[PDB]
Amino acid sequence: VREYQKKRRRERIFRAAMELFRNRGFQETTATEIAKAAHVSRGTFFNYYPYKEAVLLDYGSQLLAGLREEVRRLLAQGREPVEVLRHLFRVLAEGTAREKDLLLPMFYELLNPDPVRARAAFEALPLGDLIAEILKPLREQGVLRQDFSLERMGRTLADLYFLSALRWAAYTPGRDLAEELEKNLRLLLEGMLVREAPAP
Amino acid sequence: RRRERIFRAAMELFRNRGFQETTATEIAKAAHVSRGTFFNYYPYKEAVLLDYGSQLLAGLREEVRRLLAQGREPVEVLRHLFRVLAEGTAREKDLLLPMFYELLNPDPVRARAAFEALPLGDLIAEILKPLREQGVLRQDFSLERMGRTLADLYFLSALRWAAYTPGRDLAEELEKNLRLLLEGMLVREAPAPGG
Ligand SMILES: CCCCCCCCCCCC(=O)SCCNC(=O)CCNC(=O)[C@H](O)C(C)(C)COP(=O)(O)OP(=O)(O)OC[C@H]1O[C@@H](n2cnc3c(N)ncnc32)[C@H](O)[C@@H]1OP(=O)(O)O
Ligand SMILES: CCCCCCCCCCCC(=O)O
Repeated sequence: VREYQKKRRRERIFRAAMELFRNRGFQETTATEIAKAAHVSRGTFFNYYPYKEAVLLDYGSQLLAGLREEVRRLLAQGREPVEVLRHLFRVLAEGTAREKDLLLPMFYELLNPDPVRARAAFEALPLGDLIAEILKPLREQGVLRQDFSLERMGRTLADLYFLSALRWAAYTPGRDLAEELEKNLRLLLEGMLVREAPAP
Repeated sequence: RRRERIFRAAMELFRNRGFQETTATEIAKAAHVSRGTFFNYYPYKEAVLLDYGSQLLAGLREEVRRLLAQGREPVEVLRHLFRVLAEGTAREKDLLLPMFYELLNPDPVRARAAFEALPLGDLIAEILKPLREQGVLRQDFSLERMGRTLADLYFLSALRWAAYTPGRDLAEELEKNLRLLLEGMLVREAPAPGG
């Protein structure tokens, strides 16, 4: 019973924090307000979430898990891997824009000077590995290079998504993020060098 | 000579005591100027790093334009540029890290100033020009845009390397960025390629 009670307590604290972050802002909301809203002590809030960003990482992990189900579902349905890739970035751009105010402070956590926290953020948001799953079928199809691992190429594309999304959210939210992510995808997938146009 | 005296004094304190630990007050004293005078030249400490970075880039720019002039192949010049960047980043990691972080300073005004002081993307675009003229680069993206994307990959790689994982071979990491962005992840196995 204690296990269930702890999971329930963590979820209530999580819900309480997300609502406050949404309604009043992430930076403006304190651990004491979250604790009060979830009916726990300030000390208990920290036992579950050592720092406020850990709450956002939990949300990000949830978002990524949904994207993982979606990607696996599409591949299983027989969608072309490249189209699944384009779709993923399209939805990533759309979702990032919808949740901009919550995701921005989350993105900075991946740049935390403290390496333990940067690593924690990285492990909670493994987009690189999800991309690698889409590249896999391409490698088996013989159209993907094999001098670099799937994980390394996936990591690279995810790193680009990260920098584009962060700069978009922090400095140029008026620009078209979907267009920017499509640019990253095309450039890394096809390269800057021209390719063969098939016969009509 | 005050701008140069301040820069020199600041770099020496950073060298001997550390960038984070050094204060404007100490730099001013070491350069024999008031704190007020120091700020006219450098509004904030990281601006000294931008000046340093801008100078390193100017050096690379000379070397690059020079090699192209003497007929070196564009791709080879690009390969050279990144070998140089990897080596330099490794040698000056402690001072370059806070500079890299200033590039993502939440304050848009500061982020912009940093970007404009360190235009690596524009230099890469200069190197791509001969390739554009040969007609072998896609035209749905400008040279500046593609060059800036390759510079972004250098930034991401260098920041990770310097802040979290210096055990990686940074030179190979940058060659990987170059290979992937130039050639793409998709194979190039046309039995009859162009050229
Ligand atoms: C909806 C919102 C979405 C939101 C989606 C958000 C996406 C964000 C994406 C990331 C954005 C950024 O990180 S921006 C960059 C700045 N931030 C960061 O880097 C985050 C913090 N970074 C780190 O903690 C580190 O750099 C890591 C964890 C990323 C990687 O470090 P690491 O694993 O020690 O080192 P790495 O170079 O990866 O691996 C070294 C060798 O170990 C090998 N190796 C592989 N597996 C293992 C293993 N099980 N056990 C031992 N070794 C292994 C690797 O193949 C490699 O071999 P070999 O081939 O080398 O010989
Ligand atoms: C020898 C070290 C030279 C360091 C040059 C740093 C250039 C950083 C460019 C960052 C571009 C960007 O992604 O905004």
